Amino acid sequence: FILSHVEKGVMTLTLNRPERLNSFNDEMHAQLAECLKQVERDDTIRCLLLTGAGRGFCAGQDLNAPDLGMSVERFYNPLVRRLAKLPKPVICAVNGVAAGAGATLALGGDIVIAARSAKFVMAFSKLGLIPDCGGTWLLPRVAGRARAMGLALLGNQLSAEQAHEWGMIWQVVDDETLADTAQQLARHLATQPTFGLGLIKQAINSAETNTLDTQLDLERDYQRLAGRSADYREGVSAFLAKRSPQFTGK
Amino acid sequence: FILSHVEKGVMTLTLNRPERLNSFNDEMHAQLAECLKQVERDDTIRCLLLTGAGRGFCAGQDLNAPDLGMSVERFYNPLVRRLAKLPKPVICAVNGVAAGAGATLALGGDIVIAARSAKFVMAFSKLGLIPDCGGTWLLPRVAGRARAMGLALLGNQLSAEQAHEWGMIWQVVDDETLADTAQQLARHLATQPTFGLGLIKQAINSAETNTLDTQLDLERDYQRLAGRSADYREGVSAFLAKRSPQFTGK
Amino acid sequence: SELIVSRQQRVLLLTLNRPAARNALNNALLMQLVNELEAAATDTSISVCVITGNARFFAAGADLNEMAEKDLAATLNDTRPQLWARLQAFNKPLIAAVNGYALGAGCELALLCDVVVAGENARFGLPEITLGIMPGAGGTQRLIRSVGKSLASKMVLSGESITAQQAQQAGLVSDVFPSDLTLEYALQLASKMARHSPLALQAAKQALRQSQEVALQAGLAQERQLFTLLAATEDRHEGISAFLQKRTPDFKGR
Amino acid sequence: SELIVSRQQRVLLLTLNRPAARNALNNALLMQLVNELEAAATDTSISVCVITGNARFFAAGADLNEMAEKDLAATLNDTRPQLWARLQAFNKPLIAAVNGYALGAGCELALLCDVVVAGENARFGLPEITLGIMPGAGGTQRLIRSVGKSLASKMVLSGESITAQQAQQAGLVSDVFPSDLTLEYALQLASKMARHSPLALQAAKQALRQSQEVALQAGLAQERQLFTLLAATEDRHEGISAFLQKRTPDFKGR
Amino acid sequence: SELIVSRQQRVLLLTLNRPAARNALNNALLMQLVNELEAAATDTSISVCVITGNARFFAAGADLNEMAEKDLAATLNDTRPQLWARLQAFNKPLIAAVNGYALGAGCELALLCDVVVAGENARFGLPEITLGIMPGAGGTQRLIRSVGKSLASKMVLSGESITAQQAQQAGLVSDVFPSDLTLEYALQLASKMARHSPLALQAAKQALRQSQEVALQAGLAQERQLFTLLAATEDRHEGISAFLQKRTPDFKGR
Amino acid sequence: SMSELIVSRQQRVLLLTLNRPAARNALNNALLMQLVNELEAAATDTSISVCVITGNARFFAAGADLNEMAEKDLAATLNDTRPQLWARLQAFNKPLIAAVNGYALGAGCELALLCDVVVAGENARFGLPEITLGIMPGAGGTQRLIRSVGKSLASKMVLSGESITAQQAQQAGLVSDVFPSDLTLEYALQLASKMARHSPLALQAAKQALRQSQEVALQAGLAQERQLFTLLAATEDRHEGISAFLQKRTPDFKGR
Repeated sequence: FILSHVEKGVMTLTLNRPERLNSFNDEMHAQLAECLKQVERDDTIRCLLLTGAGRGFCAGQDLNAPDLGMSVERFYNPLVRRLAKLPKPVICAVNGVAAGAGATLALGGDIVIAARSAKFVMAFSKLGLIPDCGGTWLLPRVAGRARAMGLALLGNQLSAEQAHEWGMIWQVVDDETLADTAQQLARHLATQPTFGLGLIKQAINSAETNTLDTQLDLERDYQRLAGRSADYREGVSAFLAKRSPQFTGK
Repeated sequence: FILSHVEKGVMTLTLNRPERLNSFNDEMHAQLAECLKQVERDDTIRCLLLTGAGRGFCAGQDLNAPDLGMSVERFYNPLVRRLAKLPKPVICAVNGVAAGAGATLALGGDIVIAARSAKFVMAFSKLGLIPDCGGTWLLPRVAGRARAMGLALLGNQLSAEQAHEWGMIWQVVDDETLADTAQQLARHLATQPTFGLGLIKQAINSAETNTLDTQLDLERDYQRLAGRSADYREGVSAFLAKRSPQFTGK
Repeated sequence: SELIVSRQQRVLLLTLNRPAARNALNNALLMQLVNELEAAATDTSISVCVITGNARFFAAGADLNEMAEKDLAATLNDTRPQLWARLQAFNKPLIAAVNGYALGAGCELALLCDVVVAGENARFGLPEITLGIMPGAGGTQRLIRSVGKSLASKMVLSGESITAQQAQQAGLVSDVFPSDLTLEYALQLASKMARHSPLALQAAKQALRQSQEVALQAGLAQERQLFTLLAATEDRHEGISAFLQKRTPDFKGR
Repeated sequence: SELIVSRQQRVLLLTLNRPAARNALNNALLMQLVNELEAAATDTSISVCVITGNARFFAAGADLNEMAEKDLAATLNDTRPQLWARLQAFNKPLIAAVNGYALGAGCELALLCDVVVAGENARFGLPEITLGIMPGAGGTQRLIRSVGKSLASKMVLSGESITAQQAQQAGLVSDVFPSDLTLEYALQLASKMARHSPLALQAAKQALRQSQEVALQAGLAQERQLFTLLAATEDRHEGISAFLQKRTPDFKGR
Repeated sequence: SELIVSRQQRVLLLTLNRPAARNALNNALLMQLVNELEAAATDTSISVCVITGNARFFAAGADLNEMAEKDLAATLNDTRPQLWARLQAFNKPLIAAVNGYALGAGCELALLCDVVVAGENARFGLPEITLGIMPGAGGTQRLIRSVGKSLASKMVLSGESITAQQAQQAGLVSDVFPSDLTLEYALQLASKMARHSPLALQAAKQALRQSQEVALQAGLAQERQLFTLLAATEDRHEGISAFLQKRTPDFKGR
Repeated sequence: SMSELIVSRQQRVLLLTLNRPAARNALNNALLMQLVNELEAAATDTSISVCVITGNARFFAAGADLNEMAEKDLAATLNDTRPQLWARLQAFNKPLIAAVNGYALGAGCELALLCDVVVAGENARFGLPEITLGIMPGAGGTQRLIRSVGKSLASKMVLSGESITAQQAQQAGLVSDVFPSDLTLEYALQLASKMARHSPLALQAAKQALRQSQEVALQAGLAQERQLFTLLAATEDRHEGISAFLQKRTPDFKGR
């Protein structure tokens, strides 16, 4: 199912159907939704971290009326929306093969750190299907247009390193250090001005469809808000005092 | 003019004014429009392939009232729109120099494979002009913003390899294998779930101006449709049966 | 032939079916549309109607010949205007599911409807003006009320079309779906409505019609009296009971 | 409790305050809203009012019990409709600052206002139809006037909500701000208005009300006579003097 | 000086020309606009008019002095209101080609027109309220009819401007072109209209005017009678003949 | 085709006589529907120019069938057919004269109000006693009466239910002619014959202008009158009408 562990500001979720390569069934989507509810509502959890159990990250949807709209509409869409909605930094530690919904889900994390031997398999087209879970939204922005089209149309593997070189993910590390480095970053982010970070993430999300003019109003808006937070005050005094800042995330 | 050949699901069009470097005249635009009509309406043609005769791909518009709007409005705009509209994979095999309208046309293919010695010359600015044929739409998405601006403002050559490194095209091959590899891919795509591929292309096109929220509704929509195609059913049974799938493109 | 009639629960589907004529609104077609709606008005097993054409055409105007052989004298005594008045008089939720072209009469027929769901390739237009005529079925009244003077005037005075996307941003349409889904999504819209109390639908729709007929103050009073009407119905009880004790309501139409 | 009243210069703030009931419009709440506005109408120290709820709810309808224990006879003689008429009669700029849900009565209360500023997560809706009722406070008249027939009909006949973004594109709202700024930005809007001549505001607003009450020609004449009224005021002099000699005007309300 | 008059086939161009005064609507200017339109109304060689300003200003209000030296008594007997009524009475397609600022009277003059094409840098606004006045030339009636209550009220009560892009999304304008093309594109729009039957244009436009004057049902009947009028014209024959046998129609204006 | 409604003809004037003596000419559903079919059929018969509607000397129409409006409940009343028959009556596009003798009560008064012109018998009565039954006027009684006799008289009759004589009704402007009972119908027919002598289209045009006066404010009414007027300017009969008048003869109209 889904293993979850909270420690030191960091909520770490583990996709846990190891033999199936943590492919999703209906029961797994429900447990994930439940865990996310906690991340959203509990404000001591100031970083989420997704990762897979066993050797794979997520092979996506377990493929065993033909209305694929409903699956999208019930499971992946609210999951994707709320993750995008979450005013908290989300890290995807891709520890192995990420296929179908698993790849597009992984690629949609704010910061993605992939093991060296991990590969992203978006073979939707081979099944006469389309990349879901924001697939067709993400690829053009994460890889640029010519490559998103190439990846989605021909539909074949992308290694961690290729993805990296291509700008699609943030970092690639030796398999055996992945769990460590990801958890390193999450612990770090979980002590950073979470509110500020949440506005940054929202602003950047929003800028994809805003003009510069609209976006300058939104930045003024977010700065105005950020500069009233406790963490702004803390951050300008810690710096002035050459001491290390203690953020609460408000 | 324009040579055309249909074989094995693949319609291959050859820009054919070799000495002029397949630059366009009014008569050439008409023949191209006619050939495209066939691609759109004939649904056994499940891949289009553009390429040039002689040593060049396309030097663009042959420059021999000064109302440049009309040329754009008559020739290039409907050509660009309908290509974007085409729910079929289009491959541009750039076999030599691609200049002006020729470069921006080439760059607008879903999958672009360029010969090693090919160069993309967008020198519009040198003539006090702007990049047309979707030039100013494409460059920021295919190369990202700082590079689109740099390319369009200074207006000088871009080699196949540079373009590649930059993410603007899909592949670069030795000149003498170009015709072969392109035609290899087109034959391949012409046996793939064309309907699925057409939705993928549309989704990715649309995502450029959609929010994530809008785009998730459109993906649900396209999945719902894709999952009713013959090719979906065929693809999940071929895979389950460890046999090679026979797509019809519906 | 001409108009196909089909059914999905308390939803009635009306398909304009004249392919070779681009679904042009025949006198015969118009009359068949009128007969079907007037029959559904009193069929208590129906709650909502959907009107559609095909993928390429909703309706591409009206028969141009039937309109020519009418002279000053023949135009004064024409039957058609009352047909349109009877279509408008239909008392149940009327959804237009538009794919492809809705021009002239076709467009005026979509404006007649309560709600328009369009396909991504829909086009709306009033090209009457190019023929030396003008809209004679509500084009010059209904458009301007939902999109405002500048756009409606441009459309009516120049006769240029607009896309489904311009249409939604302007208020002429309230949905835009991929062409292959418009009809199916239109029907789902209809089935959601048809799940509500029939009398409520009728009183709500009457409230809505009357807003175009009166000043705001009178509109409010009239809404109050259609409101109060429902207070007196059995289904009002059922509707909120089924809602408070969390089930699906079964309405008697009383 | 129930309604908090607060003040910022000639701006009056009215906060619906029934959290546990999703700010549902109580009979008591409605009456308190009426008493406050009628008091502000004649307070010459007030120029503008802002109405808001909380982040999660503006107002999520009205008390469902208070509406059930009303039968045909009890619905005819209900007090509430006149309350709404008195709210509408408020003669000063009325801005609704909407966060979260504005549904049923809540939504009808935002439509009542002159200007709506919404938050990025606002939702507008009329779910009356799902309960076997319909809008009884202007929903069926005011919505359709600002967003047009297709959308208002869909909303009224199906009862599905729309987002703050759909709302602005449709004309139901004229601003969309981040949730944490809506109220603050609404108040700034109000303070800009409240900086203008009070009588001008009142005559301008009356001009605006009357546009919904009459045909255009009569609207123009009526605007002329409210115009001419101002010509006769002292502040007209002050307003343009302070403008021509570049200062901030001090209006006497005469 | 003051107003330049120019011609392109059956299209008449009227250029507000008071640069140093930001094209402010002079009493003299207004009267010249009235004289020109009333002359074109009866010139059978004209089908459409376009009004424009310059790149920086369409019209930045009206002369502020001419309005001050009017007191209660002088405001009652002012000549200007009838001038505006005569401008509105112009019976042919009237397109406003707006670049730069259209404020106060300038904006009210664009709202008067049937169709507005704006430039990318156009601004629309009613700052009357900041001067201790309000709109006295249709501002409080025409705006709210095309953009709805919230936006029109904000604009009228606060006096803040909007961009050409906000304007189009709101329905105040139906086109937005690069500044250097607005006028040229406006004229092409005009030439498309002017290619249609003149009487059809006039009857279609009258249909449109009347929609703002009556309830829908009466609007429909009135449209029917203007329709039937055209049925009786010679150009109706020409318009559809030229269309069916695929040529460009030559209309006699009968 | 209905024993209860005698259809008769005089030139271009059609006569419809309510004929349910036993039932005081009460408006049946069937009678109402018959009446609608007659006038609709007449609407398109180009040999007809005017209609006259009458009862007998004792009754024009004394209300409606009381049973038919009782067996209708809140639900049955919402979906009733009758209201659309009333709107179809009013949509009759040709001049319609009510010749009223004796009682025109309830639906009977409403019927007469529905007509363009009322000529009455000396002994005719007009009233809306719906309020006495615990209902109200259901076919225009509350709308058409006040428009022609003012708020005081209209509210009185509607709220109290009392009758008014033919003479009171002429003074109040509900009726525009009062004759001896034995002459009412005859004189009403002479009035239609005089109307029927004019251009069919002009009659239709002028009537339409009159109907719209009750539907739009004054300015819009004038604008509307002008487009109708202009309409006639395009007709052949307009030439015949003034030609036969200027050269002093009886005009022969072709309906165009």
